[PDB]
Amino acid sequence: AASEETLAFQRQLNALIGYDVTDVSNVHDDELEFTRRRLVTPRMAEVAGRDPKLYAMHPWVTSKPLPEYLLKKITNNCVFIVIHRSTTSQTIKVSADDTPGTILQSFFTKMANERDFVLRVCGRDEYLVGETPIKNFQWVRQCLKNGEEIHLVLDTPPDPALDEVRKECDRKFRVKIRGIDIPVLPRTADLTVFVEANIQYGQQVLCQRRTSPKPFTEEVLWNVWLEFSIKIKDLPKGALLNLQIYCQLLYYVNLLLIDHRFLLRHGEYVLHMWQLSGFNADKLTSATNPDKENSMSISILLDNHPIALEMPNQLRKQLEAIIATDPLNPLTAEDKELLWHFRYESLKDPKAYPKLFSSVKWGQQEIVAKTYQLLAKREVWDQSALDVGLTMQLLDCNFSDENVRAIAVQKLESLEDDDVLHYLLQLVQAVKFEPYHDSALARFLLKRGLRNKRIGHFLFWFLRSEIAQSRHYQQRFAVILEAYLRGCGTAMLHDFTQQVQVIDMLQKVTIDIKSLSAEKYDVSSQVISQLKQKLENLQNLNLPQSFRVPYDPGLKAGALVIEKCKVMASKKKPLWLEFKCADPTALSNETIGIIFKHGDDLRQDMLILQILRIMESIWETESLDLCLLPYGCISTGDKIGMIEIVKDATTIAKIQQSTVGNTGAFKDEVLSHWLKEKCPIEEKFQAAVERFVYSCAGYCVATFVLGIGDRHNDNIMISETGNLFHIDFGHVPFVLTPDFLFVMGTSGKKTSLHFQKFQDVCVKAYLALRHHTNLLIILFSMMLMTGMPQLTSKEDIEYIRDALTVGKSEEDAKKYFLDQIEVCRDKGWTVQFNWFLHLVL
Ligand SMILES: Nc1ncnc2c1ncn2[C@@H]1O[C@H](COP(=O)(O)OP(=O)(O)OP(=O)(O)O)[C@@H](O)[C@H]1O
Ligand SMILES: [Lu+3]
Ligand SMILES: [Lu+3]
Ligand SMILES: [Lu+3]
Ligand SMILES: [Lu+3]
Ligand SMILES: [Lu+3]
Ligand SMILES: [Lu+3]
Ligand SMILES: [Lu+3]
Ligand SMILES: [Lu+3]
Ligand SMILES: [Lu+3]
Repeated sequence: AASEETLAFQRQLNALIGYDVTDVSNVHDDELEFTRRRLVTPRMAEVAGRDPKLYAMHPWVTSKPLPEYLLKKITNNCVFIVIHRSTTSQTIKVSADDTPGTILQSFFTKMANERDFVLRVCGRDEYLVGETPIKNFQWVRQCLKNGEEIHLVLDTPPDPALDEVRKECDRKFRVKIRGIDIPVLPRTADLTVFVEANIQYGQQVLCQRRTSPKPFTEEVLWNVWLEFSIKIKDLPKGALLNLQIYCQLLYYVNLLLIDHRFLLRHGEYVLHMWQLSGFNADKLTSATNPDKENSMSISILLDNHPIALEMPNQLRKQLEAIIATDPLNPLTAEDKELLWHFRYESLKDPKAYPKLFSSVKWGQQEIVAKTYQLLAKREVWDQSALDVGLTMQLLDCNFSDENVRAIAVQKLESLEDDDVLHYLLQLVQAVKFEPYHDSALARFLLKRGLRNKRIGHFLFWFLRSEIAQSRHYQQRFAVILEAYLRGCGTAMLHDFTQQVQVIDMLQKVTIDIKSLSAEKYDVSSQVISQLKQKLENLQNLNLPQSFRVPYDPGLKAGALVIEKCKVMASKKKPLWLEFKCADPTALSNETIGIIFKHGDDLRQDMLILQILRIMESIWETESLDLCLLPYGCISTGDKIGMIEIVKDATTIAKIQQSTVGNTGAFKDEVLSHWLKEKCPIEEKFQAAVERFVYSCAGYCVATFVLGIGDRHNDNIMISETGNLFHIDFGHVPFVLTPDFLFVMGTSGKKTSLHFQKFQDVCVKAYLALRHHTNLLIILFSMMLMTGMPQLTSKEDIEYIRDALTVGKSEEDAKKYFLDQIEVCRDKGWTVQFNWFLHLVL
């Protein structure tokens, strides 16, 4: 039995999730339900312990110091803020150390609990509340950087009652391979086929056995016992039995040998397989293919609980040569032995943990034993200061051991909310490397999401993103999302519903509109009146009147402005939508622009954009502001999603087309001429030129390190404020064309004033990233493994190593980047003209 209401609840949950989590149709064990049942406690333990008030106003703060760029603009010890009562308003100087209370307890003495209000950000759902210095608020810091006033408004604190959560042996190992079955055969000359079985741990193969090659029929039997050299008692918790079909790898499937319950896996199994799209997180999944009618299946038998709990010389000082912090530097049998033999000496240094645990022989019970003793005393580690870079490497595909991974997650615990937001996307992707559905990392994410609405809002869209287009991982992520959705609150549950409703309706339009004309780029007037009408059709009584903007939670969107909506003259025929701001206190009339697009895999864009945000914080710790513009983007489904529209900005390519020919030979003057005219007032033009210098640099260094600098002009944009920024990330060192150089004041290839400033920044920016080589290397490799198709592991990943110029000394590095800036100088328009040709051919 089950209370109708409850049943109805779980019904909406699944609607939010985008998948039916109750489904037990696709599970060969009760790990999903078991997990779906185990998270209930940690979730309820979070809801109960959080402060309903601070949770309702989700203050966004940071405990870091104000970088030079920000502090300098405070050479007054204080700062003022315009407070809006009603249509009223008054300025009040305040010191950087004032508390939100000391701000009102003071503001009221100037006019004259009597003070039953709170400070919110005009036209935003952002509150300055709690025992924190106003200088430690994110909003404040951003206003400072963008030299803007801090317009706040007096209003009543939200009611926490809106967030209330609804009511509740010893012999060797062997496996019998019975056979492979598939309904339809792939018309391909008819080849041979054999099954490969691997015992795998942390992406390493411990033992491997094969069957005899037979003709590729539709039912191929073997009934052969494959015996491995490993002994049951030596199978580590978290090992997988990888089953592959070859002839070229065609299909694969995995099965955890030791289950969530610590029991060896016995029984007959019929496992449905994944097909190779043509290394990455997907090949590691324990999920089976749900397409049980069309998929290849393999049948096996398993039949044989256990698991359930002097100071060296120069030699050892060569161990330090190995601990060369090179994440992408493999280890030799010799290297590993050295590391393991001198274990305890290696333990006295955190930066060597990854290398040390990768020298462990996980396939030997007795050794795993000593490892667990080595961890028993985590002094050097527990006392060490957090290093995300080091922590992330311990969460990647190379480590399957729960305790090793648990210490990494232990360090994450130290992260303040603002830091959890910079790495959240990558931590959610790292869940794919966990051997079991329930893990310390799945728990950490659940918790921080339940404790802070901002993180929760994002955890939600990152999880949903994957649930929607990832068969390999959607079950595990749904169970994680459901557990979050049973604790976020009724208010958020409502917000999520309105947002889900809106995108589900807008993408339907996006695609339908795409069919009407996915061939010729001739955007007709009818397709346009068509879009409008469709929008009118929804605007009626279906489309939610208002909703929070998925990539910017504090912004509230209202009615669509049908008059400004259009279909862009782009291959993908993206929709360009504009909405009003639902908030009356909005200190402006500017609309909220959002592009909806079908055709590009926006998950790659989400990953690039977040990396970029991480670089900005790295540069901040060093007091540098490259003016990047990592606009919001959220991947909603397979090749579909939304993009934040950066206001009054244009493509660099379009600029060339307007002045000069839309096909002719690009001109230099073009860009600067466009800027001058865009912002007449000679005082604003100067500043624009200043932005263009730093932003241009920021992107050149950023894109260069990411191996993504060579792109067409059409994928680069500029604001009427001088900000340059790259866009539309689908997948010469970088783009620094004559027109860019021109804006900096440089004809031919000589004179250089602003060019001087340019060079300087690039270097200081480049060498600032090098101080974080290990962090950038695990991020770059995790990105490739979780967001790119079948990659060239370590090969595709060996690029960033050269780009960061590992080993080489700073000065030599400085010169290496300087030469890169030079290769562009000599190339000029050659590359662009070729890209144009390419789009022509
Ligand atoms: N973040 C943004 N801010 C403002 N305008 C944007 C943004 N992203 C894209 N655009 C606009 O959308 C257009 C690019 O759209 P989109 O990226 O969908 O094109 P595409 O056909 O997919 O790309 P390509 O052919 O270069 O691979 C440009 O005309 C640009 O002005
Ligand atoms: Lu169902
Ligand atoms: Lu059961
Ligand atoms: Lu069951
Ligand atoms: Lu059951
Ligand atoms: Lu405007
Ligand atoms: Lu404008
Ligand atoms: Lu405008
Ligand atoms: Lu484009
Ligand atoms: Lu594109």
